[PDB]
Amino acid sequence: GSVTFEFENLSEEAAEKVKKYVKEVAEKLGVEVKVEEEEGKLKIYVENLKEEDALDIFKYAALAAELDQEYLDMVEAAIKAYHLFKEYDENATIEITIDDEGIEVKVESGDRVVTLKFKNVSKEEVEEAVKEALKQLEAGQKKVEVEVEGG
Amino acid sequence: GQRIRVRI
Repeated sequence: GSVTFEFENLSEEAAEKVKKYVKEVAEKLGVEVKVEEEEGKLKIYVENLKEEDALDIFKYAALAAELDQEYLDMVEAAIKAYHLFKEYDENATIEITIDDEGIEVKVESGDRVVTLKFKNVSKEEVEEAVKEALKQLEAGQKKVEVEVEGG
Repeated sequence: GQRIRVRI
């Protein structure tokens, strides 16, 4: 499977690190990689990966990007989510987005749409929401929306 | 403010 990773508003220095270290990882794994950078914008496309690889690389890109722990937690949360949904449907379209407010997960799986949005939330909470979403899908629900805001 | 995204 092929995967795209995107960063907005990294410093030049940080983006350079991401590029360099994504390259290294990929060539160590013998896989094709496309990196695109404009002002404020970095995008990485890797093409035929075992999921486990993909999720490793994404994690290291984030480290290389010098993101703080709150961002890193959400990255790990996103890791768990991507996995669990792929376990349900290997052909699900999964878009996970992280920013300074929180995290948002969009899944399209056959004719099933799932949207999960979180602000100021623990990684644990996200997992639990994902498992619940999957329960609903498993019981035949077509659409599941979840929204959570820490207090 | 940073945004990160993983797709596909």
